[PDB]
Formats: sequence, structure tokens, C-alpha cells
Amino acid sequence: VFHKIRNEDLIFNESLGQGTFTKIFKGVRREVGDYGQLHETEVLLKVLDKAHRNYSESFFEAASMMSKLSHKHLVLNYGVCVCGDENILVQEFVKFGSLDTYLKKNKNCINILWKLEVAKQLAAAMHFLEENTLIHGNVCAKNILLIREEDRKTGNPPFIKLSDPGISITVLPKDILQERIPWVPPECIENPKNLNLATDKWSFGTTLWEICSGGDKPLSALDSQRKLQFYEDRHQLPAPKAAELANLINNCMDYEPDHRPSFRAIIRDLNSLF
Ligand SMILES: CCN(CC)C(=O)c1ccc(Nc2nc(OCC3CCCCC3)c3[nH]cnc3n2)cc1
Repeated sequence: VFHKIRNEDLIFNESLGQGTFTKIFKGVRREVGDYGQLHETEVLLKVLDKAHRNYSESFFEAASMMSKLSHKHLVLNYGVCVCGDENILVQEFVKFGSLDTYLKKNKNCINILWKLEVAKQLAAAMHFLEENTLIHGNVCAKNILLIREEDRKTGNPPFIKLSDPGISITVLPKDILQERIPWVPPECIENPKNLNLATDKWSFGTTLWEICSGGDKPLSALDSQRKLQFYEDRHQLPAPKAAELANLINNCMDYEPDHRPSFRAIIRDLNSLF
């Protein structure tokens, strides 16, 4: 399972935000690194809400999935803190934060080549998970972290990482799942038992829409019931202004789960634009 980190070696600093039933903090970890050298390491601290301790099993399982695998595009888990009654995950601190905020604030300063490079990296991470038959379950721009910005001294591309999915949608309350439309696929709204590898293909299409839409949230103007009726009438998301990926978005967001393309095919589609 996880590595145990003493709270004496952990300092909680600024709050970065809130997840689903969690609070997110920037922290510092005091550790012995390679060659016995003492290090002061920036860490991300995810604390499960005390009013939602019942989700602790799903809270830690979501991080345990990512730790059992090793890949350059997956966020590293350092371990779990020992505070007695608290549930605290200690993860690597990515310096440029989540993709969805980065897309908003750098709206004008992002062309199609930047978005394609990030899309290819996300597709590579999802292909890696698909080859391991591992279901993420919460693919969204919020859960994409920017390790490195694009460098214009070289043209060096940005580098992204995919974080853990958090508390699974199989146990989340109904109202939370419907707030997550259109990231949650239609078959999961009908029955969260339908969580499948095909789920991540749908959510990837929604995340691709986010990347092309400069940080806009799809269907944000619709309330929950209107989000449900969006699936009932089986509508598709509007084509983004930068519409080079609109066909891939709709292909991924197929209402028939069996027809959504494999990430091998998605990558091939992505690579057809250079
Ligand atoms: C000045 C403005 N910036 C951007 C430059 C920052 O403050 C900032 C924020 C976050 C990181 N880093 C980060 N963020 C995560 O989650 C993303 C956050 C989760 C909950 C709230 C929303 C974002 C992470 N998960 C696992 N390792 C993570 N590392 C770096 C910088």
C-alpha cells in the first residue's frame, strides 16, 4: 500500500482550492533523499473532508491505482500522512497547476499546436492506462497538471501529467454525477455500474473540448436537469471556434460506448495534423 510519512516531516501551507469532498494545500516535506541528503520538498496535500470520512476507501483507492503504475505522464504519490484521525494524501507538487485554469488565463496566448501537443500527451497517458485495462474515471482539464510551460527560446513543448481521479463516481451521490455532465458519459448517468474503459474515451472528448475552448466549461450555463435533458435528446457539444478537433471530439463522445475509438486510433488521428 502507501509509504507512511510522519506529520512532523510535513508542514501545511497555502490552500490551493477544493476537490470533491477534499481540501487541497501546498506543503513542504522534510525527507532523506538520495545519498542520505536532507531535503525540503514541496508537496501537494489532499485532505479528505471530515464530514465525508465514509469515502476514505474510495479516496485512497483512487491514489492507489496511480501508484501501482509508473509512467512519465502520471502524477507521483509520495505516500500517506499519519495524523491519527485524518486522511491525507501526499503527492508531487507540479509547479504550474491545473490545465483548466492555465487555459483560461492563457486564452489568447495558445495556438492549435500547443493544444495538439497537450492532447497527444494526454492521449499517450490514456493509451497507457487502456493497455493496462485501468479505468481512470475522472478525465478532465482540472485533473491535468502542467509540469512545464512551452519554452519559446527553443520551441520546447509543454509537459503535462494526469492526476488521480479522486472519489469514484460509482459511490458519489447522484447530484454530484449530474453536475459532472458532460464529463460523466450518458451510460454512467443511467447506472454508475457501467463504469468502463469506454468511459475515459468519452471524458477525453470532453477534455479535448475544454482544451480547444480556452478554459470554458461545456454546458456550464445548464443546470442539472437541463444537463440530463441534454443527454436525453442526445445532443453533441458545440464545435469549438478552433474547430480542428471537433470531429475527434464527437467521435470520442459517441453515445454508443462500443463505437468510441481506441486511444491507438485517437493518437493516429491526432498525428494527422502536422
Ligand atoms: C499562481 C497560480 N497558480 C498556478 C501557477 C497556483 O497557485 C498553483 C496551483 C497548483 C500547483 N500545483 C499542483 N496542483 C495540483 O492540483 C491543482 C489544484 C487542485 C485544487 C485547486 C485547483 C488547482 C496538484 N495535484 C497533484 N499535484 C499538484 N500540483 C501549482 C501552482
